[PDB]
Amino acid sequence: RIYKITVSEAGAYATNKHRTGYRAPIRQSNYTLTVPYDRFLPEMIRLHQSGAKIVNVTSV
Amino acid sequence: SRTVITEVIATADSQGRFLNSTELQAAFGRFERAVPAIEAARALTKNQDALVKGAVQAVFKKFPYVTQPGEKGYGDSNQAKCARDIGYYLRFITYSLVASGTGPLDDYVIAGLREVNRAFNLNPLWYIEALNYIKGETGKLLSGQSKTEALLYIDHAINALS
Amino acid sequence: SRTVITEVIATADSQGRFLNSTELQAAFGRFERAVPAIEAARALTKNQDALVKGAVQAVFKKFPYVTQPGEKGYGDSNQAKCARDIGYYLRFITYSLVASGTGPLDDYVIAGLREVNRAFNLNPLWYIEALNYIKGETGKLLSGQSKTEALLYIDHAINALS
Amino acid sequence: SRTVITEVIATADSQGRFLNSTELQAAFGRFERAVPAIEAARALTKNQDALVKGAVQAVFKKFPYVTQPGEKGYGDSNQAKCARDIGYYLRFITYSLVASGTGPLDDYVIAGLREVNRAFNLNPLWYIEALNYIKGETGKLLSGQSKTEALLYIDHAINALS
Amino acid sequence: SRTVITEVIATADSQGRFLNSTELQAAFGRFERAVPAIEAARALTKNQDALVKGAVQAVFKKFPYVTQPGEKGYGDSNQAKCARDIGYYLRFITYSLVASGTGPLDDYVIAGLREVNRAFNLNPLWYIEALNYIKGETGKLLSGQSKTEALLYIDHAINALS
Amino acid sequence: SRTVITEVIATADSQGRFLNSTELQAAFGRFERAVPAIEAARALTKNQDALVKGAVQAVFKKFPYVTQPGEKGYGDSNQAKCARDIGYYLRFITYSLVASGTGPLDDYVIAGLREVNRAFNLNPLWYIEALNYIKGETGKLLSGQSKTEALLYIDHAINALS
Amino acid sequence: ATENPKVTLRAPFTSEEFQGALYAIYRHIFGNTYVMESERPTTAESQL
Amino acid sequence: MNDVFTRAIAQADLKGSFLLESDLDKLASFAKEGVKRLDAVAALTNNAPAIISDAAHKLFAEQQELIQPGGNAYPHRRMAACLRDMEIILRYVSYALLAGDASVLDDRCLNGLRETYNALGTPTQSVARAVQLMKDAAMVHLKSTANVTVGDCSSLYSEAATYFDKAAASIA
Amino acid sequence: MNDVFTRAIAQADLKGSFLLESDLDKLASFAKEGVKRLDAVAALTNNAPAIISDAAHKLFAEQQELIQPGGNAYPHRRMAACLRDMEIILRYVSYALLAGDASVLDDRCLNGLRETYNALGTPTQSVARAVQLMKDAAMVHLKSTANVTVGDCSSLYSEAATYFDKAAASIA
Amino acid sequence: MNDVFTRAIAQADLKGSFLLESDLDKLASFAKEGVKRLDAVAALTNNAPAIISDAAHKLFAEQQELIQPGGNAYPHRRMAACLRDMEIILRYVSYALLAGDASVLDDRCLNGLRETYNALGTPTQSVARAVQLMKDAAMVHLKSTANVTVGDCSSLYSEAATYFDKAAASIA
Amino acid sequence: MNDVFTRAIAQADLKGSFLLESDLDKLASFAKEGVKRLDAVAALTNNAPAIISDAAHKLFAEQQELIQPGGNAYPHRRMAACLRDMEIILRYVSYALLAGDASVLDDRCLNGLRETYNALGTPTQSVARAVQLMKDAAMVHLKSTANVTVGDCSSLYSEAATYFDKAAASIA
Ligand SMILES: CCC1=C(C)/C(=C/C2=NC(=C\c3[nH]c(/C=C4\NC(=O)[C@H](C)[C@H]4CC)c(C)c3CCC(=O)O)/C(CCC(=O)O)=C2C)NC1=O
Ligand SMILES: CCC1=C(C)/C(=C/C2=NC(=C\c3[nH]c(/C=C4\NC(=O)[C@H](C)[C@H]4CC)c(C)c3CCC(=O)O)/C(CCC(=O)O)=C2C)NC1=O
Ligand SMILES: CCC1=C(C)/C(=C/C2=NC(=C\c3[nH]c(/C=C4\NC(=O)[C@H](C)[C@H]4CC)c(C)c3CCC(=O)O)/C(CCC(=O)O)=C2C)NC1=O
Ligand SMILES: CCC1=C(C)/C(=C/C2=NC(=C\c3[nH]c(/C=C4\NC(=O)[C@H](C)[C@H]4CC)c(C)c3CCC(=O)O)/C(CCC(=O)O)=C2C)NC1=O
Ligand SMILES: CCC1=C(C)/C(=C/C2=NC(=C\c3[nH]c(/C=C4\NC(=O)[C@H](C)[C@H]4CC)c(C)c3CCC(=O)O)/C(CCC(=O)O)=C2C)NC1=O
Ligand SMILES: CCC1=C(C)/C(=C/C2=NC(=C\c3[nH]c(/C=C4\NC(=O)[C@H](C)[C@H]4CC)c(C)c3CCC(=O)O)/C(CCC(=O)O)=C2C)NC1=O
Ligand SMILES: CCC1=C(C)/C(=C/C2=NC(=C\c3[nH]c(/C=C4\NC(=O)[C@H](C)[C@H]4CC)c(C)c3CCC(=O)O)/C(CCC(=O)O)=C2C)NC1=O
Ligand SMILES: CCC1=C(C)/C(=C/C2=NC(=C\c3[nH]c(/C=C4\NC(=O)[C@H](C)[C@H]4CC)c(C)c3CCC(=O)O)/C(CCC(=O)O)=C2C)NC1=O
Ligand SMILES: CCC1=C(C)/C(=C/C2=NC(=C\c3[nH]c(/C=C4\NC(=O)[C@H](C)[C@H]4CC)c(C)c3CCC(=O)O)/C(CCC(=O)O)=C2C)NC1=O
Ligand SMILES: CCC1=C(C)/C(=C/C2=NC(=C\c3[nH]c(/C=C4\NC(=O)[C@H](C)[C@H]4CC)c(C)c3CCC(=O)O)/C(CCC(=O)O)=C2C)NC1=O
Repeated sequence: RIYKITVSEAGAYATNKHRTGYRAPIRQSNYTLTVPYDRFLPEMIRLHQSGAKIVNVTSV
Repeated sequence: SRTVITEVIATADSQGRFLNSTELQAAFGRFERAVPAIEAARALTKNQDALVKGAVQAVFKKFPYVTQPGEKGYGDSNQAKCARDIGYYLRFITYSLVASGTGPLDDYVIAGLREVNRAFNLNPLWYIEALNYIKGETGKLLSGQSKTEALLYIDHAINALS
Repeated sequence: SRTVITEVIATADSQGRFLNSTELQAAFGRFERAVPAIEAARALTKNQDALVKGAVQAVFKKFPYVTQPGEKGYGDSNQAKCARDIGYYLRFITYSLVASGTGPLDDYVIAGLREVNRAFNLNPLWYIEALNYIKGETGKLLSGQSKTEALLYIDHAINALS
Repeated sequence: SRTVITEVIATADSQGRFLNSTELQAAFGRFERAVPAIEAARALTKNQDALVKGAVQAVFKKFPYVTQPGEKGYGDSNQAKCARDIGYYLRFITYSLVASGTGPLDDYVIAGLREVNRAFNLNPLWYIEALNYIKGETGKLLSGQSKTEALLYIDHAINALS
Repeated sequence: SRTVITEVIATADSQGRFLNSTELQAAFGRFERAVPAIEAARALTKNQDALVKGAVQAVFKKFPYVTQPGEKGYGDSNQAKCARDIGYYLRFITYSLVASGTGPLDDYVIAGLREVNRAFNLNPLWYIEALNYIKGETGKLLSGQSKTEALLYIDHAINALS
Repeated sequence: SRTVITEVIATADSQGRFLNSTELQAAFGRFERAVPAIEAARALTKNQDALVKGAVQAVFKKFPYVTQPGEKGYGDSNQAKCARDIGYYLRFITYSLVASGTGPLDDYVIAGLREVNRAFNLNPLWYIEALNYIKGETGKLLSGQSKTEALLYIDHAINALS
Repeated sequence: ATENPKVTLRAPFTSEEFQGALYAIYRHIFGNTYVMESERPTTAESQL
Repeated sequence: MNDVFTRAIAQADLKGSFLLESDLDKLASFAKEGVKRLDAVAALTNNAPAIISDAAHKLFAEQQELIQPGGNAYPHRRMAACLRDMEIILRYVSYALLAGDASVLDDRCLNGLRETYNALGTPTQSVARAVQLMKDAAMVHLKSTANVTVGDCSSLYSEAATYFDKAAASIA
Repeated sequence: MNDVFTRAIAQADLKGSFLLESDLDKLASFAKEGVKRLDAVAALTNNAPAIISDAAHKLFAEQQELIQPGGNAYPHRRMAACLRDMEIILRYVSYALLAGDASVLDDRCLNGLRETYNALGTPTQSVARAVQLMKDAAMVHLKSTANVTVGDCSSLYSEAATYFDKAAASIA
Repeated sequence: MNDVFTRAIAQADLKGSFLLESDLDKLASFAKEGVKRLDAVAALTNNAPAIISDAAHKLFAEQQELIQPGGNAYPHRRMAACLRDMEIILRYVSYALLAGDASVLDDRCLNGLRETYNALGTPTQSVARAVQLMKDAAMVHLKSTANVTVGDCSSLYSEAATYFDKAAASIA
Repeated sequence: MNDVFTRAIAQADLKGSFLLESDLDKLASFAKEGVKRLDAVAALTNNAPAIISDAAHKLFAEQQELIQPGGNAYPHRRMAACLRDMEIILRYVSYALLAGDASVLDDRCLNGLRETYNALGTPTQSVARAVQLMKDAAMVHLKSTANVTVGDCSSLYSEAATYFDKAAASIA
């Protein structure tokens, strides 16, 4: 099954970008990621390590 | 903020395992040396006003031209902002001492420092001289390993400015 | 460098296509604006000595605190290096005018600018003042489109400094 | 769409920088070339009907078998479709002339062209010959630089088809 | 090429595993279908010259204009190239029948078909007509499952050409 | 759930193409090999009770120590769990037989096997001996190709355990 | 290293950015090897 | 994704029991009819350009508004996207036909196609009409008695019609 | 993106007929004042750091709650983000000035900037005031007749103020 | 990747000629013995853990120096790598046996394996000995008469020995 | 990748000198004839399919061994790659004619091309022949006096010939 994750980039991520920098272009904070079930755990834990805060995870 | 306990947790989480003896050793090492860092923090927090004023005067002495009409030193609000800036630097030094990590300094001064200084045309050498005075004073305000803690943090800030 | 012809060709290549109308019109604009640009380069090259010595003197006037012993500007070697640096900036500005793109300025001055200045503790405001003087003198040496071209490249360098 | 100005702005935004000498020179080339291009668009808009009629008849002379019953060009509906398609091409050529960019032709004709013609079995050589006829009467209709602009846009269309 | 045994081994290899029951069942179906497939390949190899000549004649009947002077089918060299091409398609259909897959067709005809046909202005509809004739005639020959095996590959070629 | 048909569909979908000769022959082989696998499924479903009880007894014979107290085999609850587990294995092997694919086993037993056996301390040699028992029984309950199907799926399950 | 720009494609984009981005993607990911038209993934770029 | 055999296994596992003889003999009968299914799938595949061309020809006969300026199939780009979508839906219908269940069609072709078309401005009614015309052409090509042995496959015809109608109903 | 020429072409294509003489005349006038437009864009570009610094100084003197600890721009990183946001807004405004179309500013930035500022906790009226101060600072440089030939550019000032106030109202 | 069929086809295409009748009869043979080939491949697949275990026991009984400290199979990391390499080589041998051509082994498994092993420090002679031991173990299972109809499989035994020998010679 | 201006600039930089008067004069001459250069680039770009078609036809008429089974352009794949190569070399020659410096060819078009051709087994002699044929076909369109003002464009013809020759010499 596919799971759509609406992640809001917040101050926890902004601090990390302020320290490490922007090796990639700056982007809006709110975007949605679509994952399979196999990938849902790694992608979600990765978003946590990046400091991003998920808003809603919807199944499809 | 990159406290050593925080870095322990982050590394263990990144490698996805529990806390093995390796980072327990580091957490212990922090927990023992918390005492010198905390006493250095208390000593700094007591003598804060004298340190701020002496840093300001050292800045004006090393850079006499700044205070003259037409540039940054002139204007009483500018000396007020100078005192406030050395106060901020000292405050985050105390934070980094009490937290046993450069985290407070990193995320409250160093992060975004160069762009701010460039945009407001503030010379980092002013603050380097102020922190040099603070280091000279804390060389005698503290003794023992607390002095080493304070000097490491003050010089981390100094190297950040340069 | 990032001149009009080269960026045209590079973007055409990165998309695997020939040169279309857009690119050819950009190149035509470049070949037309060559005339004012080459004229500005001639004017500045003929007058490089007066321009550079005046810029050095303007810097020493707006920064009196530099010439005295104990800091950067004191000594024949340091002032010679001042004149050499401003000669570099003016050379690369004339190169930009000849090439009709900031490519020479970017590659030779702007890339690595802040790190080099920080390493050698060279205040960008010095070179901003020198370039402001050169801008003022080109206001008098040049007229029409030549002045606009020269000022455009000088302002590009100044914005890169600040 | 792909204009000179849009290429300017996208190249500037992609590198996160302002518009500068090379980009303003490209825009100046666009503004200089606007006069022949707007003139050619005007002259082509006047004579759209004669151009389209001639192009359709040109195709019919060049590919006589197409008009044969059981083929594509047989029937008034198919010939009306032919005239509509040649009118489409001519209109997008005029748009491209006005915009000083092949963005209109690209977006509205070229993108998807091969697959659509493959699906409907539309021989590109028909449209190539029709555009050849239009190119022929552009020489008579237009002279100067408007002539060259119109011819280069028509050649862009023909290169896309071929 | 991509024949049944090869997709079998390829999937096992990419997944880093031995061949399981599914893989061997696909292989077993392949080894059954080898009998009518090689029978069809034998029949097509035997009757190649008549099939090629008939397909060329069918092309010239469907598109008579091709043989007019100045057209792609004018002359003896052009029509010899026609015969060579139809022989090519027949050869690769027999290869695909033998190998039980579209690997030979995919690798020696379809890969690069559109670009080549566009560069030399070869109409795919000619090859559609030739392959339609080969289909009609292999209907007369090749009773049974051999017919279905042949038509599968003829249709793969035709679907590629469209 | 990977089967012959599922791999057929997955490949053609990943490539973005219609199902063609190759995977149609693969599906044909699967359909032909369905009937012996189907009636082997009949056979194992019919005799499920005797096979489960015999496999349990074979395990408790090859590992007598598990029976005595302080081990995993002591208790009626543990015994019922043994019978339940062997029944699960048999049910999923019949599912693989009817599905003509290893997908049911991979999805319902093999995935997560080692982790939970380590977590619940379930020695894989117990189930390996049970599956070897069932292998001995299907050696006699089935004849012909169905014997081979049952043996392949059982020993695939064994290899997954070993 | 220096001359070719970094190709970035956000979700809102126009036609030329999309076409150039796909050219760069295919010229990088697939080696520098030619990818014939029968190999181009159409559903994948529709999803993109 | 899922199959008819895997559908039956899913029901068996949720029930928690073995496969019953009724479902199992149904699966055996499906296995025998699998050859008719192979002919149906090959009939769909060998004629995909013809089905698509006929469907699009009559679709743009009925609805001029799509191909006039301002239509949703107007520029070559949108027309190409249209024909690509026709190709995609037919391909997934053939997959569903071969599998025996309409699982793959929904799970891959039709998860979010409706709101995609809504956001893009594509009239879902015309898409469903195109899928219906595709069903008509595909049924024409499935009935062919030439080049295949004669028999009854009305089960296949019904199942394929249901797949086409399910895709069209998911569109709009 | 979209330009004024591109906008006119789009409108003509929606009705599917050639650009009218009035449209061609307006676009010819636009190309005639293109030189003045280039000067205005160069004026915005060549003094962009000065514009940012003046706007920031006036804003922070106006609103000290951002400077003081606990404010939305207190630490160095939040100050740097403040300056970077002002800079990027100015850059997009100059893009709109050069193109003559507000699409380059409206498309990528202003649509999601609302949600971004709401999520981060920034005071939106503060950012709108920052953009207004940027406009006020930039008008002086746009007016500066030194080094350019004396002429009238009231249309350019009106359009630039339009872009500035539009971005400020969007973020507001 | 090539099998016997694609190899014959490539050879014929090199001279631009159809497949001769001799080649067709050879391929029809290969297809007819395809079922015996499938049983050989299944024997290799299903008995793989036993093959590798027996090979490992023999090899590390002959060659103690591998499993001593300082040997190339000493820690669990290196011993796991040893067993992994053995299973991978056996896997590719079975792939080649099903294919009837040895090209998959040469292209994938043995492409630069000798240089890899020389680089890592592995005794390629010991790897070749392990492959020979795996061949000896595999022939036992290949010759298993149980669970299969009796028949002649001498050619398949020779072919499997040929692929094992190819692997052993290429490695060392 | 340089143009003539950047090449002059690089030499002047190495000397540490401003550009001499004569250098500026040669550069003003180059830019003053830039219109003819743009016309020649347009002639190369606009007729590129014709150039490649004619070169290809002549090359495969001369060298039939390329298109015989076993030749280097035999199947469709190799022929398509060959035509792409001609397309690419013509593209880069047009880039060099626009810039006026042949640095783009050796930096990009001919960077590792000879090694590529050697490793693939491509006959470099036939590639150089193809480039010469393209040069001949291109000269026809460069001298085409229709639609352009009559003038002396011999420097452009010689420069383009040298670019084609530099290619065909770097491959060969
Ligand atoms: C918590 C982290 C933090 C720091 C460190 C900080 C420093 C700081 N001081 C400032 C003002 C200033 N700061 C100075 C400092 C000078 N005064 C002179 O007496 C000395 C030579 C010299 C000090 C050694 C001056 C002259 C100004 C006014 C000019 C300006 O920057 O706008 C500004 C510009 C905006 C403002 O007024 O706040 C910053 C960012 N702000 C922060 O939020
Ligand atoms: C905006 C850009 C655009 C173009 C250019 C365009 C061309 C175009 N012409 C078409 C039909 C057609 N067009 C022709 C034209 C032929 N008639 C013969 O007399 C001539 C030899 C020849 C023209 C030179 C014909 C015969 C058809 C019918 C094809 C069919 O029924 O399948 C179609 C198929 C859909 C339809 O119109 O019903 C397209 C897409 N469509 C576009 O959206
Ligand atoms: C920087 C610009 C650039 C160039 C120049 C370039 C050349 C180039 N040509 C190639 C292949 C080729 N090139 C040719 C062309 C030759 N064979 C014919 O006989 C002709 C005589 C002759 C051409 C006139 C052929 C046939 C191949 C395919 C080789 C093969 O498939 O074995 C390849 C290998 C790509 C692949 O097959 O995946 C490259 C990289 N690539 C680039 O990115
Ligand atoms: C996962 C499988 C998959 C599906 C199902 C798929 C369909 C699909 N069609 C699309 C667009 C489209 N689809 C159509 C076709 C419709 N409009 C016409 O009027 C017809 C009536 C009708 C077709 C019969 C058109 C014209 C567009 C372009 C919309 C636009 O860009 O404005 C899009 C949006 C992206 C794009 O513009 O290409 C998707 C995702 N893509 C996939 O990867
Ligand atoms: C390689 C892919 C492949 C194909 C193409 C294939 C066709 C195929 N069709 C068959 C029979 C059949 N095929 C059909 C289906 C047809 N009957 C018509 O009325 C319908 C229009 C149509 C359904 C779409 C029927 C009804 C049979 C008879 C079943 C029997 O033989 O008992 C058979 C078995 C008997 C034989 O033909 O020798 C095969 C192998 N099998 C394959 O593995
Ligand atoms: C498309 C172009 C684009 C824009 C416009 C954009 C705005 C933007 N501003 C941000 C944060 C911010 N933005 C501001 C600026 C505002 N806050 C107030 O203090 C000021 C008065 C005012 C400036 C005028 C500040 C202070 C932050 C830091 C918030 C935080 O770190 O918690 C962020 C979060 C990322 C980060 O902090 O690293 C984004 C994405 N991003 C983009 O990609
Ligand atoms: C290298 C990049 C580049 C720049 C910078 C450029 C600017 C430029 N400004 C010009 C004059 C001008 N510039 C302006 C604009 C000014 N007039 C008022 O003082 C305003 C305050 C101010 C606008 C902000 C005007 C009105 C003209 C005269 C145009 C006319 O009415 O004919 C001209 C025409 C000079 C002539 O041929 O006589 C150019 C080409 N062109 C370029 O290719
Ligand atoms: C699911 C995967 C799958 C398998 C495993 C499979 C095996 C398979 N083995 C077969 C017979 C056979 N198998 C063998 C091989 C044996 N001869 C010697 O005893 C050797 C020890 C041994 C080789 C390992 C032989 C000789 C036959 C009889 C075929 C003949 O005599 O022509 C047959 C033909 C029908 C039969 O006689 O039962 C099949 C289908 N088919 C499949 O679809
Ligand atoms: C192995 C796969 C393969 C194929 C299929 C293939 C086809 C092929 N045919 C060609 C020439 C040709 N082929 C034809 C075929 C036409 N003759 C007419 O009588 C008919 C209407 C029609 C055939 C039905 C023609 C006219 C040419 C000459 C085209 C030209 O000279 O430009 C060419 C161009 C190079 C040459 O051979 O001279 C190719 C690539 N080449 C391959 O390597
Ligand atoms: C949109 C891109 C663009 C192009 C392509 C372009 C071409 C262009 N060709 C021109 C005339 C010319 N074009 C040529 C070149 C031709 N003479 C023939 O004999 C040769 C076959 C051939 C090359 C030697 C010459 C010699 C002139 C006149 C001399 C000159 O303008 O300096 C001119 C000058 C107008 C004039 O003074 O009459 C331009 C600007 N301009 C553009 O903005």
